[PDB]
Order: sequence, then C-alpha cells, then structure tokens
Amino acid sequence: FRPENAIKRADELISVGEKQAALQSLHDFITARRIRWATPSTVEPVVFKFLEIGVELKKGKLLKDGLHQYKKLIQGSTEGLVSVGAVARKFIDLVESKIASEQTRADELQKQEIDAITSWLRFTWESYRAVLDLLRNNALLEITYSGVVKKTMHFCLKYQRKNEFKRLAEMLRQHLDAANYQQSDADTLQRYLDQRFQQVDVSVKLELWHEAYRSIEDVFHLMKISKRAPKPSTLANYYENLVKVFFVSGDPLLHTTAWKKFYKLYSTNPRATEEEFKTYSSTIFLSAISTQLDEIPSIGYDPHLRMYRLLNLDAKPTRKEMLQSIIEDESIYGKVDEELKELYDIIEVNFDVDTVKQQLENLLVKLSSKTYFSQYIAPLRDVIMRRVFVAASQKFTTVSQSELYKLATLPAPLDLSAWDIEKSLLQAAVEDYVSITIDHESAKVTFAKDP
Amino acid sequence: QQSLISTLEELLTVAEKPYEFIMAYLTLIPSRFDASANLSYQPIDQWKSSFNDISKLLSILDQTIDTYQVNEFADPIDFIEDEPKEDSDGVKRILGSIFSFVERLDDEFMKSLLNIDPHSSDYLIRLRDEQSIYNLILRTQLYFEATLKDEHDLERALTRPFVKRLDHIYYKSENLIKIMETAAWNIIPAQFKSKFTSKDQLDSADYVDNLIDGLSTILSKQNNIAVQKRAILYNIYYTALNKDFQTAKDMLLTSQVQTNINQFDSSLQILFNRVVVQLGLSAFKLCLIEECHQILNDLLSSSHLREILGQQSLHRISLNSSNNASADERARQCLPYHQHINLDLIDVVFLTCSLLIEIPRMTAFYSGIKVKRIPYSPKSIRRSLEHYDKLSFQGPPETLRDYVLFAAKSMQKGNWRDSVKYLREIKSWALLPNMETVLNSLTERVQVESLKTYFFSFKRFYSSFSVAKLAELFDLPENKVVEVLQSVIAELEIPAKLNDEKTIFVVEKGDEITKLEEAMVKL
Amino acid sequence: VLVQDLLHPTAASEARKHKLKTLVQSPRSHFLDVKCPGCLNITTVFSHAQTAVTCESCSTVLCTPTGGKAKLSEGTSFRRK
RNA sequence: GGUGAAAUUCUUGGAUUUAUUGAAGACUAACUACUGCGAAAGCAUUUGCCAAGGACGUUUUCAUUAAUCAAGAACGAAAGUUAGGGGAUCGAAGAUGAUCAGAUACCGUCGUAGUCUUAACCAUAAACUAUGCCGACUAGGGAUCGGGUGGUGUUUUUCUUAUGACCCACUCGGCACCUUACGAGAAAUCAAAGUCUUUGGGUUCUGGGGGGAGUAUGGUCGCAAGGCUGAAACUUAAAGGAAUUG
RNA sequence: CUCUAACUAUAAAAAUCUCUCUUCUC
Ligand SMILES: [Mg+2]
Ligand SMILES: [Mg+2]
Ligand SMILES: [Mg+2]
Ligand SMILES: [Mg+2]
Ligand SMILES: [Mg+2]
Ligand SMILES: [Mg+2]
Ligand SMILES: [Mg+2]
Ligand SMILES: [Mg+2]
Ligand SMILES: [Mg+2]
Ligand SMILES: [Mg+2]
Ligand SMILES: [Mg+2]
Ligand SMILES: [Mg+2]
Ligand SMILES: [Mg+2]
Ligand SMILES: [Mg+2]
Ligand SMILES: [Mg+2]
Ligand SMILES: [Zn+2]
Repeated sequence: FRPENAIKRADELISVGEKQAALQSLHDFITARRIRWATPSTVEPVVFKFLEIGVELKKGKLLKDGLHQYKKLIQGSTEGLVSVGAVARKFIDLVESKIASEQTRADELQKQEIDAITSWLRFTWESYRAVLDLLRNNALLEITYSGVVKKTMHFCLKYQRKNEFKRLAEMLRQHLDAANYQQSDADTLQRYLDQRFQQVDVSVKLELWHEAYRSIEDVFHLMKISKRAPKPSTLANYYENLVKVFFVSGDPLLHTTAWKKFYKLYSTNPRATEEEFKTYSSTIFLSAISTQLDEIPSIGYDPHLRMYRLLNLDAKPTRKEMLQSIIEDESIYGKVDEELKELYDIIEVNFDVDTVKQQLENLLVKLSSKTYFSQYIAPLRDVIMRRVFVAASQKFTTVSQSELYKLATLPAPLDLSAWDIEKSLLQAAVEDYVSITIDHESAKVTFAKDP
Repeated sequence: QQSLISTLEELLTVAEKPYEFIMAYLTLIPSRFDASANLSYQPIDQWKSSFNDISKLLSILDQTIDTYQVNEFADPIDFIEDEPKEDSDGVKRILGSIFSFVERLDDEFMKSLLNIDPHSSDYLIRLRDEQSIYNLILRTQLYFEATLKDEHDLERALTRPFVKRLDHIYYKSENLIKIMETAAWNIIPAQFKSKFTSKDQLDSADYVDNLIDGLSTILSKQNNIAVQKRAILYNIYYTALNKDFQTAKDMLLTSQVQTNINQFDSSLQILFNRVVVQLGLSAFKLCLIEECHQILNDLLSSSHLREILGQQSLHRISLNSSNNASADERARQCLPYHQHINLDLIDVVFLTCSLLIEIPRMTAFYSGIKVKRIPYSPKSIRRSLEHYDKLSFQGPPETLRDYVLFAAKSMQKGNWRDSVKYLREIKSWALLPNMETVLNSLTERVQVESLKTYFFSFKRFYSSFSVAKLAELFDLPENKVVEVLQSVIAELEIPAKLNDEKTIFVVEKGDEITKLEEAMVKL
Repeated sequence: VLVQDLLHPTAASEARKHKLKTLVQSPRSHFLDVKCPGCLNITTVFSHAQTAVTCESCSTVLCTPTGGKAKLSEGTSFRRK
C-alpha cells in the first residue's frame, strides 16, 4: 500500500500493545510483490518503520529476511539498490544507537551494583552479521558497505570481544570467495581494504596485540594480490600499529624495516617538524642496533621465515647488511643525533669491552638525556652482553670466573646479575657459536674450539 | 484447554468438601500441565499458580490426613464413589500422584533454566523459586512418609524423595543446605513425620554430610541399581566438594561402579564425568599432581569437552549438527548454571599437570637418554608446543593455553620466574577454595621442576656447576635439592660426580657416544 | 518387460509392489518392543495396534488408535524385533 | 408494463421507481468441477440428535457360509388420486391482447387444480451408460476423489519436535480421461462392445421382417387414471442400421 | 534457461407442389 498508512498501522500496533504485529505488517508492506513492480525508492519509509519497531523488538533475522526480499524485489537497476542501501545504513546506525542505549543501561546497572546486556549485544552483533551476509555478491552498492563498515567498527570499538573479530574475518573471507564465485565495480576491493584499515585502527585503539596483526597480514595479502597502493594517510598509522606488534613478536629486522617505512611516510605529511625527525631517526637507529645478530646457517629449517612475507622482501640479510643499508640511506642518516652514532661506532667496530663499557659510562646517561632510550633496551643490552662474551672468548681462554664477572659487569642502565651473566653465556653457547668448558672447582671458564 | 481450566477453577470455588477439592485439582492441574506441555518453558505466573494450588492440594490433604482415604478397615474409600468410579484402593493408585506433580514442575523448571539466560536476573529469581521447589519437595516427603506405613511400600514410595533431597542439595555448601532445611521446616508450621528426625537439632556441623550419607545408605537398600550408582556418584560429588579427596578415592575403590554406567542412559555418564573432574580438581587442591594426572586422563584425552561434561548454551551446540531431531537431543541433557564447574579451571589444572609431568622428561629425552620414557599421553602439552612451533606467530600470550605454553617454554629454558608469573597472571585460579597453600605448593613444584630440567639440560658444556647457589637463586632447601638429585640419578643414572662435602660436580665423562663405542669394541 | 523372472523379483521391486500381490502373501506390519519413559520394563506392541495399548505396570498408554500405525506417546523408546 | 414490433392491464385515490420495516410459503444462488455419496430413484444453508454404509488399515475372528436368481418381496423422478394443513412464486385448464387467411398455438399479460407439506394409493419415465450381475487375464500415459504407506522434503510455528496443508515415489479402491490397435466390430466406435469359427468361466431376462399392436380378449393389482400379463385374423418386399457422395 | 488480464450490443411474418426413372459388355 502507501508508506504513510503503513506507518499509521505500525503506530496503531504500537498503541494497542503488540509490536510483533507491527513487524509483520511492515514485512507485509516491504515484501509485497508490487514493490517489485512499483519503484522501491519512492517507498522508503516503510522500511524505516520496519527498522524502528525491529529495534523496539528482538527480531533481527526477520529484519534480514525483509531486507533480502526488498533486494529481491529490485535487482535490475541502481535506484532501488541505493534506496535499500540507505535503509540498511539507517538500520545499522539505529542499532548502534540501541547499543549506546544498552551501554547507558549497563552503566546505570553498574552504579546500582556499587550502590543481561550480553543478550542485546548478541542480538545486535547477529544483526550485523545478517546485514553483512545479505550484502554479498551485489555490485552497485558502494557507500552502503562503507556506512555498514564504519558503524560496525564503532560497535567493535565500544565493547571488547575477540571472537567477534574472528567471526567477522572468516565471514568476509567467505564473502570474497563468493564474490570471486560470481565475477563492474572497481571500488569493492578498496572497500574491503578500507574495512581492514578501520579494523586495524580500532584493534590497536584498545588493548590488543594479535587481532590487529592478523588484520594487518590480511591487509598485506590484499595489497599484493590487488593493484592499487593503500592510502598513505591511513598507511602511516597502519605501519605504526604494525610496529606496535613488532616488540617481542620475533625478528627485529622487520621492526626496523617497518619503522623505516613509518619514517618514510612521515617525511611528506603536512605536519613536519625537524626535531621530530631527529627523534624518529634516533629511535630507528637504536632499534636497528638492538637487533640481534644472525650470522650462522641454522639446522634444517628455522620456522622464522614466514614473517618476511609482511614487508615485501624474501632475501635474508644479516644485521650488518641491514645497518649498512641504513647507512646508505639519506633521510635517516642526516637526522640521527651524533651521540648515538658515536655509541654505535663504539659498539661494532673495535668492540674492546673495557673501552666500550667506559664510553658507555660516559655516554649512557647522556643517551637518556633525550626521551629515546626507553624504546629498545633489552635486546641491545643482550647484544652488548653477547659482545662481552665473544670478546672474552677471543682474548684469552685460561681464566677464572670472577674476572669475567667483573669484566662483564655493566653500567646502570644495562646491568644484570651474576647468574644473569652465566645464563646469558649459557644460552649464547646453546646457539653453538663457540663451545666452552666451565669448571667450578676453582670457578674457571675456558674457551675451547679446536681450529 | 484454557476455558476448561477456568471451568475447573470455577467448580473448585463452587465445591465445598475437601475430597471434591482434591478430585477437581486431580482433574485440573494435569490439564494445565498438558496445556503447557508442548512449550519449552511455561509462563512464570501460570507456573507459580500451578505451584500454589499444588501446595493448596497438599495443605488440604494435611487438613484431611488419612481420612479422605478411610482407615485400614477398608483401605479403598467407602462413601460416594459411583460418580468418579476411579476408586480401587488408597495405597499407591491414588496416593502416587503428588510427587508426579512435583517432578513435572521440576522437569519444566530445569528445561526453563537451561532455556533461560544464566546471567539474567530472571534466572536468579527462578533460583529463588527453586528454593520453594525444594521446600515443596520436603513437604511432599513429609506427607508421603506420614501416609505409607509398611516399610516396603514406604521405601518404594520414599526413595524418590531421597533422590530429590540429593538432587537439589549436593552442590551447595553445608551452611546453605542447613539454611534451606530450616527455611523449609519453618514454611511448614505443623507437619512432622520423617525417617531422620531433622527438626530436633540444627546446631551441628557434621549434619549435612551425615544426612546425605544417610540418604545414600537408605537408598542402597532398594532394588534399583542405577539409582544406587547415582547415589554413590552423588557421594563422590559431595565428598570431593567438601569433605576431602581421600574418602572419595576410597569409596570409589569400594564401589567400583564403572562397568554398568555406559550401558545405561546418558545421565549416569554425565554425572560420572562431573564427579571425576570434581575429584581431580580436589586432588589438585590437596597437592596431588600425578594423581589428578591419572584422573583427568579420561575426559580430556578426547577433543570434546562440551557434550561429555554437558556445560553449554544452545546456539553453541546448534551448529555442530544441523538436524532438528538432535537439536532437541544434543541439548536436552544440558546442565543447570547453579551447578556448573568452570571449564577454565579444568583446562588450567590439566595444563598445569602436563607442564609438571612432561617438560623435564621431554628435556631428558632431547638430551640423549632413552631408558624410561615409553608412553605418549594423549592430548598432552607436547602437541600444543609442536603446533605452536609450526606457526608464524611467536609473540605475546592470548589465552590460558598461550600462558601455559609460555610457562612451559620458560620451564624448558632454565628459569622458573616467568612460569610462576604467568600462573599468577593466569586468572583461572580465582576459584580455588584453598588459595595460599596450593599456590605455594605450585610455586615450589615449579621451582623443583625447573631445577630438574636444568640438571637435564646442561651436563655437556659443564664440568662443574654449583648446587647450593642454584638453591639460593631458585628458592629451594639445599637438602631438598640433593634429594631431588638422588631421585633423578636413580631414575636415569646420569654419569656425573655428585658430592655434598664438595657441592661441586665432575661431569666430563660422556653421555652415550662412549657407551656405543664400548659396545662396538666389545664385539 | 516381455521376459521376467517371477521366481526372483528384485527385492526393491518386491517390497515396491503391494502385499497380497507379491510372490508370497507376506505382512507389512511388525512388532515393536516399547519401553515407557517411566518404567524400564519392555512391552511388546503390534505395529498397527488397534486398542489403546496400556502397560500393565502403570497407566501410561503408549500408543493411540489411528488409521495406520498407532501413534506413540512422545517419550517411549521402540526397538524393532 | 411488455415486446420483433404493439395492445390488453395499473396509474394525479399517484402508479413505476426511492428508502426503511413486517407477513407468507418457496428455494438454498455464486462454492459447483468431465468432483463426492447412495442399489436406483435421487442428494447442496447451519447445528444437534438418531441409526447406517463404502473404501482403507489389520501377524483379529468363523471356516464355504459363495454368484445369479423363477416364485415372492422393499424402495421407486414428475404428473395423478384421496382426504386435512398451508396458498409466495410459476403455471395445465379457462380470460384475455397480439400474428395470421384462419391460430381457441408459438410472444404478451391474469387465473383454477397442481407446484410445498401430513398419512394412504399410483409403480410408470429416453427409470439411458439405449452397454445385466459375479469372476480371471491382456497396453502406454497422466492427473482426480477416499484410505494407508515411506521421506534427513517444504513451508508451516508454538522456541524446536506435534499436528494440519503441501512436494515426491507409491499402493489399494471409485467416478472418469487421453493415445493407440498389435484385438474387435458393419460401421459410428469400444481399453471393453477384447480375451468368439483358433467357436465352452458361472449365471439370470429378453428378440426372430415390418405393420396389425402393446391393440382384441381373459385374468390380475388399483377407487380412478392406468400398470403387468398378451395374441390372432389379416397386409406388405420391405422397414431398419452405419457410413459415402451430392 | 523466467509468467497467469480483458470486455460487449439482433430474432416480425414465409402455406402448398401433378407426371417421368430408364445398360454396362471388352
Ligand atoms: Mg410512490
Ligand atoms: Mg451456496
Ligand atoms: Mg465435494
Ligand atoms: Mg420377480
Ligand atoms: Mg406431485
Ligand atoms: Mg388470439
Ligand atoms: Mg391458451
Ligand atoms: Mg401463455
Ligand atoms: Mg403470472
Ligand atoms: Mg416401460
Ligand atoms: Mg414381428
Ligand atoms: Mg404397436
Ligand atoms: Mg384387457
Ligand atoms: Mg441413417
Ligand atoms: Mg390445398
Ligand atoms: Zn509407564
């Protein structure tokens, strides 16, 4: 019939008391056969009332059914598809307002506790999933997915649930499989990509480390399979998040390369300050120095080769090659503070432990004069400690323990215990650079590798 | 049905005699239940009205005790009988009614609570109504113990309320059970006939256990064996909850109820699952690591822990299978939320067991010694470690399994502080009834297993390493360290010069290459 | 058609046809051992039971009259034998 | 009004229509079909009661109790006859106004008995499917009605099972249908009108050219109308059936 | 290899008919 009479009858069913009759009536109006023949764009507000009472009610799968029938009634041209996309974005916005209402009820309930929202959250999340599954394989819907993605992303931000991301990601995977299954819109791929960027941004907006990294690896696969290069505006913070992941995740060379890429992306944005460039270069340089050496071909297959599939590279360089490449660069090398460069030249070339530690006592407090030393201490500290180990092995073999205990003792910001010293030496020996014989009858250490 | 229900209520209002009241209720209450028999759960107000006029039935019988069924001169009724015609005796063909009403209410209530959101307030008020259901159970038990006199008939008609007294009591602590009993006895100002004389004293502590054990003792005398197995499983349930673990293990060994349980229905197996996991948890409370290792090696060996234990919603079970016949079957055996034992606690207990049993032994296996480690425990922590070793992510922890695996990797590496820090970070331990002592025992055992795995790991690049310094830096008594070292040397016979007057080793002899060379030189 | 083996019809074809028209006039019915949800006893019932079969143990009528087979009582368990 | 055209007839006491009501008896529209029930006639608003029956289901019961059937019986459309009750409509008779050569016929208006009933006679109809009943077999196809079968079936909706309603593959029975002849017929046609000269399943009742004639007469039933039974004298070479061409 | 929409509106009267019917064989 008429949208206004439909709204009147839904209002009457609000009045008498039965809202499910309002839902069924609005379903009758929207899903009628004549909506196929009549222009769906003209009859918009019946769907709006359907949305209103559906929010009042608890029937989200019938919402999905009504929306899918209203698609099925208009499958030829773009006008009705834009109309249904608008009503779908309105539905997503309205259920997000309902989620805010449930949040304020939960806040009041918390105050009463001091002085089941999960049901409504599950209902609304399943409504989101039904909307997402419904809008698959349809082409001309463009702003529709953008609106749905944005409001769903707000939904994921407001509440903390890790299984919702898994469900959403796998369902998008199946949707892209279906889209491949039924292949004139080149914005769809970029739309999924931007959904992924919002996923990453919110996943790092609140206390997550693996969700964002999984979305990021999917983003890498999407870049490489597709043609277009993502937005530098969002890729800057995207690689900031990617750097946030590489703190303990494993290989630190990937952290160095990604933080280099963040420096590269920050080199052209309107917000450009040169002391920030100095600080970013110092951070990159200290992180690169913190990277642990890897000079020995391993046994069999080290399972740390699948990571380099995140930064477009496959060949395996060493830390020395990476730092030489950093030296070959210009943007970083013209902005690093000179004291860190001095300490670097102390660390690697002519790493005589006595003079290196003395220059550490000279330059470590000054290295903390600017707020950059807190970034990477532990791997750099382990590097200097392993350097003490290797230099002591090179120097002499016949020696007692306590001499090593005091020749390995480090200044305040990089110091450890004696058992820490022994355990670090033990696990550097487990790597099997040079085997050692450690006796304790007179507390002696002897480096024995027959040349 | 609804108009007939209203008509019977009208006739109850018109009726005057108590026997007419009881007959009208006997015609009406099952009509209401049949009007609410197709539904999953009944209207709360209508179900409470059925509860209330069932209690009305019981109270009016209490006003007409043993008189509506005339005395044993003629046990069947004598006066007007031509109209209903359904009067043959007054023993069990008419008396066997009210417990049926109670149990129908209880079945509908259980289906409702499984069909209600556990975290909602309506679930809590339904629990408050379950309190009244148990009080009605007690009132019905009192009335039925009053009615039947012959001990055979009394037993046959009164073991069922013993089962009911079990079914809604066993889980809570003794205090709240005493409170429930006192409240029920207050709700009945007058009636008092019981086999066990509860009203006389409610001031002792060894009373809930005594009452439940008396229920099991009285229950063991009737012919039904499945009910007897049910009662012994409930005894295990209660003992592993409150009493201790030694008694539960001893009566498990006394009852040997293992072979008749799977041939029967699934409820027996469900209760077996719950009591076995409960006793494993209690053994871990009493610091029995290898014991609960042996215990939980039955349910967690298989991948599924949802169906077998029975702790689940319906959406999470409606996707594993897609047919309607089992969607009402795969969910019918579901378990009440006021009964649940945390899956997180079970998983972290089993994972801690795997960490304490395997990692030192797997270190000894990797070192080169093969003398003892024959078996391969199903679904151990080694498979999780290998699967983690198979993937591309090696970063921060995500769940309880990740924290357990990282505690295992710190265990392997040589330290113990990261493992205990993760265990304190593992927040599945907030449900331990005993916190301080079990945490101290776990800390000491983490220390000792780290020291053992360090003994296994480094004996090749070492020729001498300290033992008392290890004890000081690992917080273990030195004598306990040397005793653990002697135990290890008995288990493996490691070639090593071990001393107490010296506290210094002499290890450089040879692990296995020398022995193979010796055997080849032999012949 | 035009050449068969009436001695050896296909068993699928054999049960396909109507009884009283097969090779040997055999009955379609069978006997089910039904247990009430209440009592664990086993009570035998003819598949197309006519009367309202009652378990002698308790008034728990298991199968109701119908044109075809008697309809069970939603709680019992039947075994083919 | 009414018709092909018109007149008779009612109408300023206002006929025709326009509304409300109320009375009577009538029938049960449209649902309504190659669909159902019954032995046939016949049966169509709703509801209750009364009894009955078919078909289906049945590892229920008896064991030839079976088929048709002279004699005997029960029903038996409409019209008709008694009597009593009702009396709308419609209409044999009659009265009319037309058409025509005549029209006391067809068209047109009024109108008696009937039409509807209540008990009793009447027992005939193109009471036709112009195919007697009970059996067995033989060819392809669909639907349809009644029952009962099996679905991992669909929507149903009461969350889900249960029903119901549908979809499929059935099967038993019923009205039927379509295609075909490889069977029949003289053909029209028939799935029986086949299984008939290669002549035999069991059984009743009818006809022997057409007229005379269902007439004469005698019975017999009926008040009456008339029904059942039922010829002959005599008169003729055709009557008749189906199809073909004009 | 996807489907089920249109439709109209006539009647007056006209009866009868004498013959003559004749082969197919090469
Ligand atoms: Mg007038
Ligand atoms: Mg009608
Ligand atoms: Mg019909
Ligand atoms: Mg006769
Ligand atoms: Mg008549
Ligand atoms: Mg005239
Ligand atoms: Mg006349
Ligand atoms: Mg006339
Ligand atoms: Mg007239
Ligand atoms: Mg006749
Ligand atoms: Mg003749
Ligand atoms: Mg004649
Ligand atoms: Mg005569
Ligand atoms: Mg002819
Ligand atoms: Mg003349
Ligand atoms: Zn029973």
